[PDB]
Amino acid sequence: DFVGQTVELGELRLRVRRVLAEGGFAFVYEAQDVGSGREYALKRLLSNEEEKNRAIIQEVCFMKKLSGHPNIVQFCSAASIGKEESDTGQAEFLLLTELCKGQLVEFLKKMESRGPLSCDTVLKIFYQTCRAVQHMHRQKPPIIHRDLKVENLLLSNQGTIKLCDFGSATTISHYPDLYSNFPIGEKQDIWALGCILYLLCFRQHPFEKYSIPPHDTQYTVFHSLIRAMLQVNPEERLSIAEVVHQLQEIAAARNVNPKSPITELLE
Amino acid sequence: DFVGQTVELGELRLRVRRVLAEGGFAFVYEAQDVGSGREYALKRLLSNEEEKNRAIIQEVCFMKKLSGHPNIVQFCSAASIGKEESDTGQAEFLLLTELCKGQLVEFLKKMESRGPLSCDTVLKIFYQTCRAVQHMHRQKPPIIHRDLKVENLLLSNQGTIKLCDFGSATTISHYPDLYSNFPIGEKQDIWALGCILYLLCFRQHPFEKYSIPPHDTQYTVFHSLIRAMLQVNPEERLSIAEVVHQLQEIAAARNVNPKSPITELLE
Ligand SMILES: O=C1NC(=O)c2c1c(-c1ccccc1)cc1[nH]c3ccc(O)cc3c21
Ligand SMILES: O=C1NC(=O)c2c1c(-c1ccccc1)cc1[nH]c3ccc(O)cc3c21
Repeated sequence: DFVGQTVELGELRLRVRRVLAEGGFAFVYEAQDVGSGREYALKRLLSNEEEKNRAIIQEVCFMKKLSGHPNIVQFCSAASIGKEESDTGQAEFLLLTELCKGQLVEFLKKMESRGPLSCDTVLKIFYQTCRAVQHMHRQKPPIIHRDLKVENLLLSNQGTIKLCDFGSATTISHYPDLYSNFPIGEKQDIWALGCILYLLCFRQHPFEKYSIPPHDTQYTVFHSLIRAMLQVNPEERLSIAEVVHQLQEIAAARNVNPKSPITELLE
Repeated sequence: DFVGQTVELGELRLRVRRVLAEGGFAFVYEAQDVGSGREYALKRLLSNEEEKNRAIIQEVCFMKKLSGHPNIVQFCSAASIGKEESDTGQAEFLLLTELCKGQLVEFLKKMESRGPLSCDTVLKIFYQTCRAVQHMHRQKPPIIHRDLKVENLLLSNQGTIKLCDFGSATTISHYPDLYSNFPIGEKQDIWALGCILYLLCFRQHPFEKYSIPPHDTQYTVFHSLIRAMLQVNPEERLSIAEVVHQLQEIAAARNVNPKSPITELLE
């Protein structure tokens, strides 16, 4: 019962059109700036606790830092209203970002009945997702996502993948700006990406030991990258640069621009 | 069975004299540089996991950032050795700091049999501890300790309080260097400090609702600060600047330099 309201956010005046997503912490809404007609995703996060406050501001900071990359949703603005000032009786945080076309799974559902995904489509989806995570892992210190899953991936208005969910992410604070090149979590993200790749090819989750279908002749080109990302030993497991590198070579060999629109999800 | 060993740490060569503290993650040792004869605390942290790696490096970063303050142990150096190179079969992190005289509780035990602590001694111990936490809360972003307890407090060679345990601490990463003055955890630290003050005066923990003794004529000057730090509502609860400010005025009124040595713990 928050839809219908027009909300002030800086110099913006936004009509809350409908509910895109919910869960525990928060809701996300489709919103439209009344005057300019531009559309946005608006996440509204309620807090009664300083621990919630900290998690919420950390998510905003991560979104701010990662913005600008073609495969991360664009951060537009953020703002709050004190609990004394809201009709929740709670602190409200407002986070305004790029409105996407929808969740990637919705589109995968619809493609699915028309049969397996083209190798090329799998390549584009996976590369674009790996580029977004590479962007996080390249930060100083690296930002570890920790909740990579296909359901959280979005498809942008241009048909490219957009990573949006930084509420589980973490890294080192007050990092000095002495020597250190230690893994601090990246490799759990890679495992997660391995599951996504498996899932895109074979349309099930590799766990709940895994198994690439023994006679698969369509996604064979991905098999060794899958196994490499699903090494149980994390030192053996690939880095994101090791995954991206291989994805670039696969792309160059198939004459595919892997950052291009995934127009087959848009038909 | 790590005591006896001489360990290399940069250009330092340190003899591991004995075990000061242990627990889960780690051990802390008394160590002596063979050549210069200077003494240190040496914490050795074992890791088989990237999550442990991250927690460990975060503790080191916090120690680095907070160093220089008279009431935080001084960070001297840090270093690692890969799991392939150690006789644990695990990554080892070495953290070298100021060797203190001992834990504050040891000294409190010994004072205790000689009767209540002077108001002045309570003032010095509490102020000095609050100055260390103020130093954390003043960082940008603020560093939240989250495990303030009297057992973790140390007494320095000069007779002043030294805070050392930053393994539970946290704050916001990739903080932008837009507006925000939200509590993110400070107030739970203040509650913890309130318990410490109560404990120093009345030699028991206020919980496991609390109760300042109804006829106390010795620590009356602290009573309203206690209640103020133990507000159940965290917006009502004082900030560290609000606590330190009052402690300065109490000190000025009793003609006490509250940062001076606590020479009565040293008799
Ligand atoms: O930024 C977003 N743009 C979006 O379109 C979007 C966003 C987010 C989102 C927004 C802020 C933080 C985390 C997720 C969640 C979202 N769940 C969604 C569910 C359906 C949908 O069409 C879009 C989103 C969505
Ligand atoms: O830095 C320290 N100097 C110390 O004297 C010290 C330190 C620490 C410590 C060191 C690194 C990280 C966290 C705690 C723990 C410690 N437990 C201790 C227990 C007894 C003691 O006499 C000293 C310490 C001690």
